[PDB]
Amino acid sequence: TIMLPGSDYNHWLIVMEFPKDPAPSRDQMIDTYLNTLATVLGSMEEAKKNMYAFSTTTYTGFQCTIDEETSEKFKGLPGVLWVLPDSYIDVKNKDYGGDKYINGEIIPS
Amino acid sequence: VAPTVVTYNALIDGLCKAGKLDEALKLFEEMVEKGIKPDEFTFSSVLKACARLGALELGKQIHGYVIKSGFESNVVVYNALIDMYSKCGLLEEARKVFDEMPELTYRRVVESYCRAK
Repeated sequence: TIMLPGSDYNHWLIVMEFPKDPAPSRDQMIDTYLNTLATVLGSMEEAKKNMYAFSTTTYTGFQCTIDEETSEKFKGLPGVLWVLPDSYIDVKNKDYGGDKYINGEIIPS
Repeated sequence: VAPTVVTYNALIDGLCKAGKLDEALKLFEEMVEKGIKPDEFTFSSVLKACARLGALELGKQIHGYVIKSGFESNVVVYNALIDMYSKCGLLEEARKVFDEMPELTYRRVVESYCRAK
């Protein structure tokens, strides 16, 4: 009955863990988010359309519009640490936070 | 600490102590809905309420919220996350939080899991 604002189980936070020998660049992390999402959805086009936010600093993960059954497919994939229902960080603005991704366009938070 | 956060934390804690766990979670939901910023004591109390209710879904939502809010490194919050996962029957998830932290023994994590099963 109780759920965080914005948590509708159609928005998902996928937190990844990256190597340290070497640590990947920011761009490599973003490419990894999209490649992982594309593996699950079936195309890079669909991955770019459904990744709406990400971070490479505060956290190293991405946020995407997928259903709950599709979110389960990320568990066990290389580098996937957490698969968690997303929630607003700014409730008034219905903002899920992170750097924004608009079908290929990166807008820093 | 902000007086309204003090107030919500104390009410949430009081409801938890009274065994009124659903009411504590309702207050926490309102806190977030109204834009009042939870702190590590808020998260600790509400994750304990989730652990005692078996409210794993809200616990996972809070986990995502904590990750994004920079509480990734907080000992009070990660202890509460471990307790929530272990009492909700997910030892492997509790282990992953445990391994993220820089005391708490894994023996205590396993004991909490086993005693809740």
